[PDB]
Amino acid sequence: TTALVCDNGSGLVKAGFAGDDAPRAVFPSIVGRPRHQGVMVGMGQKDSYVGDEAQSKRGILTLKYPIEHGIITNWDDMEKIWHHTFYNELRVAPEEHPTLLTEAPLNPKANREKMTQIMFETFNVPAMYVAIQAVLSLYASGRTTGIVLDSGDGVTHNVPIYEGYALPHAIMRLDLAGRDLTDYLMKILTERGYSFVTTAEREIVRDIKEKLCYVALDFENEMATAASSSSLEKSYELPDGQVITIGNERFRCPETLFQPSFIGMESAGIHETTYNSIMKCDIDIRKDLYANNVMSGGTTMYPGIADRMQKEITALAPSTMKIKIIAPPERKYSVWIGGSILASLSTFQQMWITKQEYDEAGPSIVHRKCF
Amino acid sequence: TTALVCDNGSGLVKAGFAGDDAPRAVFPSIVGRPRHQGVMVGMGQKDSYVGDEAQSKRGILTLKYPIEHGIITNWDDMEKIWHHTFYNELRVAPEEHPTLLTEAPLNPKANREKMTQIMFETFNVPAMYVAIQAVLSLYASGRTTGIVLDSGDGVTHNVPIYEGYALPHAIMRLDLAGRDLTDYLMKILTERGYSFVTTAEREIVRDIKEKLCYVALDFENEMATAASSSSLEKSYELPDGQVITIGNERFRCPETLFQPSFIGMESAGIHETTYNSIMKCDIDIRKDLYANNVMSGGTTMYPGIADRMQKEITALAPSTMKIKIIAPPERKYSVWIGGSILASLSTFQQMWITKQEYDEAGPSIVHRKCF
Amino acid sequence: TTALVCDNGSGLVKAGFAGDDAPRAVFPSIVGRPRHQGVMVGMGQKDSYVGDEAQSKRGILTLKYPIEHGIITNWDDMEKIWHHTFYNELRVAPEEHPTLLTEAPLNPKANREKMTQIMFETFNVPAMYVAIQAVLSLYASGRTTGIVLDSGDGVTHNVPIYEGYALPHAIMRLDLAGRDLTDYLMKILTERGYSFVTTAEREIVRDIKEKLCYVALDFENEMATAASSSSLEKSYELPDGQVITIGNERFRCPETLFQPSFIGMESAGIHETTYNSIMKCDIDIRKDLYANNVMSGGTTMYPGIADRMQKEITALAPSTMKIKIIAPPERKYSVWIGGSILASLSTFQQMWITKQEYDEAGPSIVHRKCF
Amino acid sequence: TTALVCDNGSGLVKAGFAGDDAPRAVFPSIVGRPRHQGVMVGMGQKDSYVGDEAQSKRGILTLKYPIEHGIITNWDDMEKIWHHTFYNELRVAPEEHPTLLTEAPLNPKANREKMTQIMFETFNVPAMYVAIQAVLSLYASGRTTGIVLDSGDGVTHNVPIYEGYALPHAIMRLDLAGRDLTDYLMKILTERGYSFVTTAEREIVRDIKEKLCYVALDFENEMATAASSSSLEKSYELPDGQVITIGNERFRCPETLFQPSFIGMESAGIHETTYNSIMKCDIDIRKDLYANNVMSGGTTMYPGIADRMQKEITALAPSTMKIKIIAPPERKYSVWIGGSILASLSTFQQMWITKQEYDEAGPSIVHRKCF
Amino acid sequence: TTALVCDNGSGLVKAGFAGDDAPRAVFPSIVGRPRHQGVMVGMGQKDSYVGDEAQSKRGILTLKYPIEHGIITNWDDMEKIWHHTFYNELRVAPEEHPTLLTEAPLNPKANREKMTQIMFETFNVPAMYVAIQAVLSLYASGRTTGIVLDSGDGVTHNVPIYEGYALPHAIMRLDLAGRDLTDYLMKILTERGYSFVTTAEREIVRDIKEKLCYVALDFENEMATAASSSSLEKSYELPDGQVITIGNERFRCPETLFQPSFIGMESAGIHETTYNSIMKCDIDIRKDLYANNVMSGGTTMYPGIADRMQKEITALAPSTMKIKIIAPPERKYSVWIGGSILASLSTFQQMWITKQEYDEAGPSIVHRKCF
Ligand SMILES: C/C1=C\CC[C@H](C)OC(=O)C[C@H](c2ccc(O)cc2)NC(=O)[C@@H](Cc2c[nH]c3ccccc23)N(C)C(=O)[C@H](CCCCN)NC(=O)[C@@H](C)C1
Ligand SMILES: Nc1ncnc2c1ncn2[C@@H]1O[C@H](COP(=O)(O)OP(=O)(O)O)[C@@H](O)[C@H]1O
Ligand SMILES: Nc1ncnc2c1ncn2[C@@H]1O[C@H](COP(=O)(O)OP(=O)(O)O)[C@@H](O)[C@H]1O
Ligand SMILES: Nc1ncnc2c1ncn2[C@@H]1O[C@H](COP(=O)(O)OP(=O)(O)O)[C@@H](O)[C@H]1O
Ligand SMILES: Nc1ncnc2c1ncn2[C@@H]1O[C@H](COP(=O)(O)OP(=O)(O)O)[C@@H](O)[C@H]1O
Ligand SMILES: Nc1ncnc2c1ncn2[C@@H]1O[C@H](COP(=O)(O)OP(=O)(O)O)[C@@H](O)[C@H]1O
Ligand SMILES: [Mg+2]
Ligand SMILES: [Mg+2]
Ligand SMILES: [Mg+2]
Ligand SMILES: [Mg+2]
Ligand SMILES: [Mg+2]
Repeated sequence: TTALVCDNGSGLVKAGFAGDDAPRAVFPSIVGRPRHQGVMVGMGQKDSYVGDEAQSKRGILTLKYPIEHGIITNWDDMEKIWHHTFYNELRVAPEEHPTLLTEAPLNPKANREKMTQIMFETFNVPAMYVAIQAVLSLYASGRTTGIVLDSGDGVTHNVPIYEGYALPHAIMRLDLAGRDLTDYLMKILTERGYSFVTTAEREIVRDIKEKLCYVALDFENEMATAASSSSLEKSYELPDGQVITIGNERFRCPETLFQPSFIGMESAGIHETTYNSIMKCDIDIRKDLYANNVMSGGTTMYPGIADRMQKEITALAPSTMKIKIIAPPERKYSVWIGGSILASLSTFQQMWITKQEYDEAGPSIVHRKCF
Repeated sequence: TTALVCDNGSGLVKAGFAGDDAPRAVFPSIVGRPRHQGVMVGMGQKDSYVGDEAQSKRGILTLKYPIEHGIITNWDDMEKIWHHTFYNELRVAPEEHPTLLTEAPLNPKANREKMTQIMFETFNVPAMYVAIQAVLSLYASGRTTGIVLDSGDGVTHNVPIYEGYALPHAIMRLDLAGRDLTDYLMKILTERGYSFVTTAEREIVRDIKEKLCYVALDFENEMATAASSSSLEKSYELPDGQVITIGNERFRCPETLFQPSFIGMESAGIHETTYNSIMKCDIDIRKDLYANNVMSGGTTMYPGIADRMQKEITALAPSTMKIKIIAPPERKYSVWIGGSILASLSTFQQMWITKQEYDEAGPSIVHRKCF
Repeated sequence: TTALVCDNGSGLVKAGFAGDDAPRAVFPSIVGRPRHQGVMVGMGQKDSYVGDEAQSKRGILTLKYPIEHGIITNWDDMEKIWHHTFYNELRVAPEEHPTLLTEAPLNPKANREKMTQIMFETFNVPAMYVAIQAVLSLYASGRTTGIVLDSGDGVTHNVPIYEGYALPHAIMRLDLAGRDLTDYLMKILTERGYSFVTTAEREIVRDIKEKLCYVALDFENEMATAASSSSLEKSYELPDGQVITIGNERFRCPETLFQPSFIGMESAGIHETTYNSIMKCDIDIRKDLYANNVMSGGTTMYPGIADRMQKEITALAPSTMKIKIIAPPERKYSVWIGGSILASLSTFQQMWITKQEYDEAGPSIVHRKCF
Repeated sequence: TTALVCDNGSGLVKAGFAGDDAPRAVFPSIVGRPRHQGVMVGMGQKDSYVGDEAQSKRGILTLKYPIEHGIITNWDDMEKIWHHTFYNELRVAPEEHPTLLTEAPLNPKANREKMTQIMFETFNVPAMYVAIQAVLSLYASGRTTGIVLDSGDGVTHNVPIYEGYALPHAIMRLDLAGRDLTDYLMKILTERGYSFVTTAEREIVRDIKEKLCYVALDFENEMATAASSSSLEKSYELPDGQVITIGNERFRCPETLFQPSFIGMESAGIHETTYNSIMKCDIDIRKDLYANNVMSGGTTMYPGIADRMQKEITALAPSTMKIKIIAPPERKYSVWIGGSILASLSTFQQMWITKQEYDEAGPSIVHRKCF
Repeated sequence: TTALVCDNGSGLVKAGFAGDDAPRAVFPSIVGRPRHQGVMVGMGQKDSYVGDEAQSKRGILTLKYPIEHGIITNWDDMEKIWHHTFYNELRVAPEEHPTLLTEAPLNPKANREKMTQIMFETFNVPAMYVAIQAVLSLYASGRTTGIVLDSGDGVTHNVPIYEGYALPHAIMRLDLAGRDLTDYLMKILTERGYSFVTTAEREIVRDIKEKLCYVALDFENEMATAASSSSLEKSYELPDGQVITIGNERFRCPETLFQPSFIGMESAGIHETTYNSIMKCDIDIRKDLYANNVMSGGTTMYPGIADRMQKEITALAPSTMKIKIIAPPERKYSVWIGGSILASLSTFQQMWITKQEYDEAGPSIVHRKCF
């Protein structure tokens, strides 16, 4: 019975049932359309490949995301993905379960609103709830206090929570995220002749990133050692068997998370952003935040990113403050896990917005909150 | 068995049992409410943190006092504190013990009245009595004659007693007290960039005051020496590890007790106030008052305040009169101790106002007196 | 001949000559540095655009203020601005005129001190004087009695003056100011998809604010009417021709001046702050303060802010007290005008601190006062 | 009932009925006219021998093709051949069946156009369709993905198809084909005195080619071994009983398919052409193309041509890519078979262009496509 | 004296002296080798025809470019061309002049690097500098602000510059260029029987393109009018006197610059690419970019391409933004002219990289920049 938990992210979709210890359906939020000789109808063929299908057929498809920086732009393709989950991956009659959805804070109200509408009308959902991803991530850690740094492909955001009592006043959001890192790699790999321009090629670059990139603890001295050939130089085999050799880029791309100016992102680096949000809060809180820096999301899966982070924050902070980062394994699922927790939680059941309530109240109901 | 003694002050609450040599429960009279995103209900959470709880969670709470200058303004929060004592700190069934309460002289009758009502009705107290704090302080000293200068956060007051036979005609009261000293520090620390504005921040300033402030024996020459860096300059570490450096303020704040004009308090300084109350009394008494100046209360815990006081009074008085100040250690508990004494005293048992008596007589009974 | 008057505010700089009926040089206190490909030297180019220059080139510059909440933090950029005025906007040999400077009360002494030093040493100023902005504002109104509420970008402050004889004891200062209003708009506009994050974008938001925001006389009922589309919904054209539509935000942002809790500013609203400062003063004064509430500063240029203010204070005050607000046109220049007045005033000439005096006395001289 | 399938190639004509497992009529696309003493009329005699007739009477006829490199040049002779099929070889009333025709890609539009016209007007065809030969060949193999290399007498061409979704963007065409191989033999046999110059003689050379030529796996070392007499030296008996002995030419002629420069064909060899078309496609596709190289057409009937091909492509490709060639028996009929398949296919019936449609629309209709 | 300016493009080479108002040597970057009977040695003959020589002898040569999409692939042939310029076309002792070279942005570092090496070692160049072509083009226009769209045979690229201060963050590059247009013509002319396959034939097609192709302002309606014979149908005489008639192709080929999907180029059209780069930049800049769209390069020499461009961008942009294209005559030389300007510029002389510096520093020096 129970409910569904759906991490409808900007990168990919993680869906499963509340109470599960992991998602059952994990696939990319991509819809692919035929590039050459536009479509054939009565043969079936197909012109809308989704997720792993799009991956399989990738070479001849135009890969589009529906989501841009946390915003659902292409609601039609979004709908297709929802359908694909419910009927192809989980294969369960939507209307039999409540649906827990998640989102990044500070989204345009229209996203929460219209998305809700669709769930109720198109999919006949019985009840649903929308939660902030960072909050859920904290639940997964089991801490009641800390800063949650959650970062994916569309956005990066920071939420500070103190023994419950989340502090809305200091929530921050950056457009700097995984897709920018990927784009930077396209630009940087160009230095060595490795031109990538199509959406299929973008995907390949992503694969590279996720396997070879790492965070240097000292980018300047990393670059210094990079003057000599070493373990930095690492091969990668393409889909067609050709081999790529990557050097400085292994960490120069991750560097942009601390040196955002590289891509024209005139803003603070992550470590600065974090530090600043601490400064924005009451001095009596700061201490506990320093010792409870929760990190989650796929873009925190770079080797040594936590260590680099700790180092940098320690430098910014007063020497007497203990800087400690909470960054368990399975950070990719942190949000989903948090969702499973709350959905299984007894108290939480009062939160469900039923379709009945929606119909009686209307759209605005999605912004309510109480526990 | 016996009774309870409760120093329900303006700063904090000191409670224990009659006959104890010290309070068992000592905590600040503060109720804290959530600043950000107003409260959550069914999770419990809590929206009313009291005393040390308020301290622990201070950063996200609005700290309010129920008492202003000795007057109970917020009876609801007052009630909460009473509850907290009885059930969380002492953890004793109120109705099993008589309760000795204390107050500053010249309060509005409604305080004594309504407070009494609550004790009898809400807490089902069996018997109670309200005493003047200064009087109790004298009992703690064990003297039968002297002037009691008792000063806390809300008020400062002077009572002169001569071999018993307290002299109501010359009781004096000032609004100048600990909270004004704290406020002055906020204003003075601003000179060095140390801005404090929230109630949490107020609390921090208090902590500073109580550790670093002292009374100069000669403020003018203290300021003279302050021209050069010295031991006057003293560091202080904040909750978040940042360090504050304080100089002149170490004593400039305490100076306001002798130079009240600094804060617009158009009145006499403490030493003058004392001297004047002596002048207000019969010349045959004056002598003994000069040699028995009892000092108590938390705002007399500044280093050298007694010595400064003695000096100043000596200057005002005739040279042949021996000026002697009685200022033992544990001045913070003087009143409470006095309460313990009388509550244990055999004779005193006749003073108890029983709920029965109250019910038979009514409110006005709280103003009776005889020994 | 005569002297110069310089309103070196937190927002912008208004400079002119004493005796002028208006500033000759009005431009923002901003220094802009090249974002992309850090600078070119021998071509000149320029890497320090100031004021209107920074505005013109805004898109590719990092806009920084030197002043934060009334405090000069970046003295180098501050110096650049001073230079720009004297040599580019007024184009007058600094050393030929005395300089009247202004500041918010309760600043760290180091500001007045170091600023003075620079004027004398770097710019070879002959004589100078520093005055409190609120005081000057009163002079512009021509009243001898009233409360001056002056509010800009960095700070908001309240000074009460009674027939001269300014009352230092009740001067109040808030960090809540124009920059917070702007930041709140960034956060609130996000609700509609209008993301602004760069310093260039901040500037755009400011422009919006200053043209479309207004104060509702009843925010609750304003929000009620806001349920329906109306004149509340107002278009705005961006620099690139795109059009923005703004609704509730038109007044929800101004609301924070009365409901500071919206941004976590745990303090009183303006109307409360004012009322409280009146309560802090002697009851014989209060009457005249009620009938003489002087309002000035750029953040008082919201439509209906005076009317809203009057309403709220009237509610707080006793019904028999006549609440009257003094809020002429040209409130933006009130301080500067006051400066012109005093600088032209005969009596006032004795106030000038000459460089000679400074050299003979030293820094501390800047805190003298007598008329 | 059903329809007809006609492989009207550049070499010969293969006709049969849809659903047949083989053509019923297979004969060369040749029209022969009397060389000596131009024709006799009223005796009948005949001056237009077609196909096998032309073969039988070959010695005294001028053999002409109507098709040159896939283009129909002599429409009159073309018409004669169509007639011969329908009335002499299949012997079926044209108008009773739909006709599936085939062609090489990138033909001049006029071929498809005018040919269509003739079918409808001269032969009163009810419905027809024109398909690309390579595509049909793939259908015969039954694969959904692969590269089809189809090569006959007039042209050689390459089409890459990926799970349907044929990729028009990388279709390639070469003039290098069977007729060039034949011409090269005429030139090479001349080295040994074997002069062939007439069209009858050309035909003989073709016969030789098709029986004795083979592809060496290593032409250089084949030539090395050719220094000694061996099995390379092979006899051939002419129509008049004379015997020809052929040596190096057995494989030197086939070599031109990999070494086209031999005949001045300044272009890539077949293996290079294939490889390049793979390079022209998306890297995500390349893999499957490598493992699915479909080969068809009469000029792929040389012994060992597949093995030689595989070898060469393997050399060009990355070592990790599995190079596999699909080259079943009956490659000569692959296209025809594919035609039979689609014509029998249910879905495909919608493709038929009826004469009615043609009359209502006009010529341009022949370029439509949808499934 | 002075220096040399060399537009070593992907199409052709334009060389002259700094300060000249035009190139002195203009010829194609082609090396031709004998197709038939590979070479004769001691007779001289020649096997390496360059530029106009290759043109003259074209029929019997294999024409190869050294450059592919901006990348130097055949360094040997590249060297030959350099030689040909210096000793046959300009006929000047290389080592006597500094050499200004140009390139497309985002090239592999190895190009700049190795090319530099050769200049210094093989040709003993005294000093040299490498500049971005688009930047130079802007200098030729004389504007300080604008977008430079520069497009040749190998690449198309976009650089946006704002009052100097070039914006590296938004530089874009497309593989879509002149050679693709030529290839498309080969494919499209095939529709009418006009088969072109050799490198000599490629060259002929180029000649056609450059004389007859034009950009339609409305391709759909152009195609509509193309249904009737008109001025669209235009004759062309080949080298051997045969005449070609071209119709739709006159503009269908140019259409691919706006409809890149025609050749499988899954990317934005030029007008979209431009528009998008504007969107990528700060909103305060956008305005000036809209009104200053600089266009240069040989592939912008199609009739009406500017007008078509303007139309399309205007459609994409907001109606209030003035869209203006800067497209003077002599766009083919824009880059070269810019080079002449800077080389003659006094300030610029500091930019020269001397061989001495190179020897002392090494390869990496070529990536320095400052003015
Ligand atoms: C352009 C502009 C206003 C135009 C908005 C357009 C007219 O209306 C839209 O719809 C915009 C559309 C929209 C979508 C859906 C909807 O239901 C409602 C709005 N969100 C966006 O465009 C946002 C996109 C965005 C990125 N992170 C965000 C975070 C929150 C909100 C939006 C964004 N967005 C225009 C910008 O970010 C860009 C980039 C600025 C930050 C640098 N990366 N810059 C601006 O916005 C400023 C300049 C003003
Ligand atoms: N091993 C990895 N190393 C670094 N980054 C990764 C790794 N795996 C994933 N990522 C980044 O995280 C992105 C998605 O993670 P996620 O946070 O789940 O996105 P979203 O939450 O929007 O679905 C990936 O697409 C990639 O950009
Ligand atoms: N070490 C100290 N030095 C100076 N002042 C102190 C010290 N400790 C406490 N105080 C002052 O005394 C105040 C409270 O003392 P107390 O007289 O008990 O208040 P109350 O009697 O109203 O409860 C403190 O809050 C502070 O203002
Ligand atoms: N028309 C307006 N409406 C509302 N607020 C305004 C208006 N014009 C200016 N402001 C606010 O006043 C600010 C600056 O005014 P000012 O008081 O002069 O600042 P400062 O005194 O620090 O220079 C502006 O930057 C803006 O925040
Ligand atoms: N046994 C063979 N070996 C080699 N080549 C052959 C053989 N048989 C036929 N061919 C070549 O194939 C040519 C025709 O095959 P085909 O592809 O059917 O031509 P088309 O498809 O144009 O009708 C023959 O005429 C000959 O050139
Ligand atoms: N009249 C013309 N019309 C259209 N395109 C032309 C014309 N002349 C040249 N081109 C195109 O421009 C190409 C080369 O111009 P150019 O930009 O100088 O190349 P590159 O800069 O790489 O040397 C030509 O080879 C051709 O593709
Ligand atoms: Mg996520
Ligand atoms: Mg006390
Ligand atoms: Mg001001
Ligand atoms: Mg065939
Ligand atoms: Mg060029």
